[PDB]
Amino acid sequence: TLYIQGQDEYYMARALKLAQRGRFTTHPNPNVGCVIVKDGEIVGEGYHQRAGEPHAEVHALRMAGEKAKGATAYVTLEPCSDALIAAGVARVVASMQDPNQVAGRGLYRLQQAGIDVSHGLMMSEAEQLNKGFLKRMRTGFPYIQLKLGASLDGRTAMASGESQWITSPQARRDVQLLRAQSHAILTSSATVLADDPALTVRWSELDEQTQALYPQQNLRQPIRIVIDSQNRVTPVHRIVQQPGETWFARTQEDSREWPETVRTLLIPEHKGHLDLVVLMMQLGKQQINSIWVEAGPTLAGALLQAGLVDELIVYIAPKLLGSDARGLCTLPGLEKLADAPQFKFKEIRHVGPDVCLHLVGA
Amino acid sequence: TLYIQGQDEYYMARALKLAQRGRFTTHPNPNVGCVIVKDGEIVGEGYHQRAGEPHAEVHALRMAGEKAKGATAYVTLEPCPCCDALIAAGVARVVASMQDPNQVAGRGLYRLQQAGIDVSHGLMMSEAEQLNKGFLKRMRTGFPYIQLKLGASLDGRTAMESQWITSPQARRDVQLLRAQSHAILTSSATVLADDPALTVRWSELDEQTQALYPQQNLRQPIRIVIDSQNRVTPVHRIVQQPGETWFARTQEDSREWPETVRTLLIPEHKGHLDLVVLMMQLGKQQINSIWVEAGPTLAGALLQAGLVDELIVYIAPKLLGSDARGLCTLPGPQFKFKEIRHVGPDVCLHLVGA
Ligand SMILES: O=P(O)(O)OC[C@H]1O[C@@H](O)[C@H](O)[C@@H]1O
Repeated sequence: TLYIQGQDEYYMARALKLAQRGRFTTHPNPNVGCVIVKDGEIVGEGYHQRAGEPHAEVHALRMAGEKAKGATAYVTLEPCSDALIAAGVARVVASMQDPNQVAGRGLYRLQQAGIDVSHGLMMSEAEQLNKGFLKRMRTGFPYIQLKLGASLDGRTAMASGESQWITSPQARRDVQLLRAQSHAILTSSATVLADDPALTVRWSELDEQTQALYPQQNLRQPIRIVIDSQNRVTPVHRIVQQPGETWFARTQEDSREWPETVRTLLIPEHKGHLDLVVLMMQLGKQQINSIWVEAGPTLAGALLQAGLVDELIVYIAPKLLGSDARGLCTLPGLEKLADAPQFKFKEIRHVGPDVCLHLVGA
Repeated sequence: TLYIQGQDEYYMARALKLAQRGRFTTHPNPNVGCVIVKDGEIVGEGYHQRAGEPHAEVHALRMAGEKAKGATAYVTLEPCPCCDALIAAGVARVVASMQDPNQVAGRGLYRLQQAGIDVSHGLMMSEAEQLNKGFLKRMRTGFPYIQLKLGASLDGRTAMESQWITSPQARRDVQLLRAQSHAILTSSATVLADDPALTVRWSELDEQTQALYPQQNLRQPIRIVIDSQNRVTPVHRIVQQPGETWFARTQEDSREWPETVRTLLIPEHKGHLDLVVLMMQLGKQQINSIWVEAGPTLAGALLQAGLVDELIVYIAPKLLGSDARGLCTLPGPQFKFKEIRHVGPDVCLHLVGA
């Protein structure tokens, strides 16, 4: 009665924890956790590491071997569309049913062979495990995190230079970790021209996330997405010569030679500007789960007005900035924002000498 | 010692908790708490309520009467005439959290030691220190402790005027912070534009309501308004509230004002009213702590003058473009974070000088 329903919450939670372990390497695939239990003991465990790699269930099955037969297989996301049939499990508990609403019902496919199925357990948590992916699936759009670095009174970088203010070493290290689980990193050409950044993940800037999993060589570099209407960023720029891909969102094709890692996407304009909504969506088709935006004032405002921001992370430095510095703060152009997907605070924490304010449209 | 030390820490903590109790009514006097222990048991407690009323030690001593003979007194501040009370009561051992801020007057402990009383100081001073930031700073430097408050949207645009765009619970919070500050400083422009009352409304408190501060004990913080030119009128709401209002003037106003209005004459400095001298003058006037409700211009002035001890920043989850822009001026003092906390849908970030 209560014994089975209370013991489920132990093992499901264990499956969620394992799923979390692939969050850095898993794109465009979702995070899935699997735990197989036989009268009181975990006979098999597994989670999804990479896109080419085996699924979580496959891993746990290989581990469990013949011990899989008896009882319960705790999963995070409905399987299939196989193994658990031949494996011989009775009972599989899936945390959530699967987004894609058409062909997304092969949960019953297991009960077809008399398995005691069941879903919905700790779904709240399993949803939060795959925000990006689940949003790309349900809606057309990737999940967007806008990062801002401002001073006490809004304002950034002391000058207009569309460069991003990187508030502290601690703030940089914090962002690295947030970058590392993001599918892609987005920026504007104006930032690349002003900062010449690498926008990669340096492994050495991660903590005990370093061990828990994500060993050195497994390091996955998020896709680098750059907006420039005009093709102002030059192939000599640091960003394109980093390991991994870097995709330019161009108003028209470039004429030059770019390293093999570079790709281009063609995006129509909208009122003299490259259309961000079409872009976002085109990145959708491209299987992009989640974007981390390192933006100047202009880009950040455009995203907010275009209603494309899911959550914004604000790093505040303990400075008040001089006469009239830039920053999204107190600057004309942004008219109908008070009247557009407004946000609410989720978390606030110290980051070295800075504070980080998490908000989300909710 | 180990038990005695832990035992001391308990009683001092209590004396600190008691001192806090009069933090709303105590100005310009410090908050002070006293616990008197007679082999194991608290035989007298007291704290300071009001400038006119008795000291914490006296209150406690009257509750202890005869029981004070034997042993220990835990005081929040070096005591004191108020030093003859303890000797007369016949206590062995007193423990003060910190010595007198004034380093001319520090020998209050020597006085008791002479009567053969076992003295000691230092215990939980960090906390005593925090209990009286302003009074302590006024004794130390010539100056009051300035708390600058700012209210803004995410994009720093000015979003805090009681139909505030910020929030209810934020107003409730601000009211609490006003209620325990000695004075509220503002500028004419704020007074002219908003016509505020700059008072504490007892109805906007909470369990502080009980904590102490009954309705009639309500002490209205001193209202201080800057106007070089004498723009504010006797008919503005600010001057008709219960309590005093003080105009920082550059030259004497000629009008008839209520008995509760004073004016302080302040010299100029490069064609503006010299803020530093104002602060000094208020210091001499015994103002412990100024809670600033100003607009951008004044906020920038105080900052550039190096006069801001801490700042309390309220942010609302709004973003703006509603020609209500601004927050700070700064025709060019830098901070470090202390506490950050939620206040309903808003956050409030406390920062201090360094
Ligand atoms: O009228 P009360 O509620 O005292 O205060 C009005 C407020 O509105 C503004 O003018 C000031 O910043 C002040 O804090």
